[PDB]
Amino acid sequence: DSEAVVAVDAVSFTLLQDQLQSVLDTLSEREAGVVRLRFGLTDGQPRTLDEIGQVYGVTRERIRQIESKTMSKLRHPSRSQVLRDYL
Amino acid sequence: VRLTFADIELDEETHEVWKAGQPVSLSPTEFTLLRYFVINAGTVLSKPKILDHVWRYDFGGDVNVVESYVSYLRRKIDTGEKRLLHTLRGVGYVLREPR
Amino acid sequence: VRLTFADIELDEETHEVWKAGQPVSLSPTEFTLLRYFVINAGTVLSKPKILDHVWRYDFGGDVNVVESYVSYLRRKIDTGEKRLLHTLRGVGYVLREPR
Amino acid sequence: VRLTFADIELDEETHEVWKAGQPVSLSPTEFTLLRYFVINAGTVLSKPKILDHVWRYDFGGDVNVVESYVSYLRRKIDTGEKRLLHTLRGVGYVLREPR
Repeated sequence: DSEAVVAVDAVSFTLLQDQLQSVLDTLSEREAGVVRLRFGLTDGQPRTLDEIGQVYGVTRERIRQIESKTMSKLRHPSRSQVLRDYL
Repeated sequence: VRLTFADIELDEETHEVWKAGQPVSLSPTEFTLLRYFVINAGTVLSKPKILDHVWRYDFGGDVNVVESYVSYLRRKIDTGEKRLLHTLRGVGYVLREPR
Repeated sequence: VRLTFADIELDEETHEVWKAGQPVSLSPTEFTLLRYFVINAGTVLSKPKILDHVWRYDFGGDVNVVESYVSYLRRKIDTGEKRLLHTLRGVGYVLREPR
Repeated sequence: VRLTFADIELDEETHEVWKAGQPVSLSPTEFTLLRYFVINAGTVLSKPKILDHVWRYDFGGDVNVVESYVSYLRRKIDTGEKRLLHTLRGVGYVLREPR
């Protein structure tokens, strides 16, 4: 059964969800929220630059810069090593 | 590290594309679209696939923008009406070599 | 330990330049910009990464500062309108040999 | 083993200094500073490393001491406003000759 749930990747996925939540919490609240609504983690829809700008009162260019900085600092060795095994 | 196929030679590091060996400039979105095409030479990529990867994930527009980009790339690199950038109706576009 | 790019000569040991036969002066920030450009010569640098590598990590200012700095470079290194140091809209800055 | 630059001369044995052969009496602190810049001529030197090396690591207060130093040397060894010990703001000082 191809579509059947394997019952182990589900546990891996929920633990990955918890670990990603914790990792996002380690960062600043502003950057964590920017990433969350940019990649659609709270809800299904990944919001757009205009949407995050209009909900955070920040220029779209500044939001792009802070998103890039957040991504670069989230590529940091310890976080990357922690998340590596989940792949 | 260059990505090449037949007459197309794309160097990401220097960010240039060669079609028989002369400079030619492309708009970025078209450039990354060509990069996606060349990295998957001989394998057809679906329209939602291309929209989700080469365009942004939350693209709320209509599809034919990808067909306009493909037409741009074709008239840029594929001069004749027999092309190396093949199209399969309902499945998408691909960069193979004609047989 | 020296730094060269065609007609561009940079020594970081005592912080001096020569262009086509005439040493010139320059600001420290734009000098570091030029140093980054010449060590990463032939490779495209994105403005996010450019700022993260040359300026403060916590720089909360705008982005037009890098445009002003590169303009200050251009009015000192290349007189001609055709440009040794080139710009790619949406991808960043690069240093090339004019073609 | 006696060390010179251009015409300024220094002995590491008798600790006498010559401004192009002219007498001068110099305090020991900026004496060691000057001896430093002669021993690493060909390199620009900045206050972090100045107060790190030629001043004790315990000194964690004021920073303008080296500026006052270079001020006394400026008034002492060079009569002209254009000084051989050029200053690059933010990166410290260097010891050259006018081009």
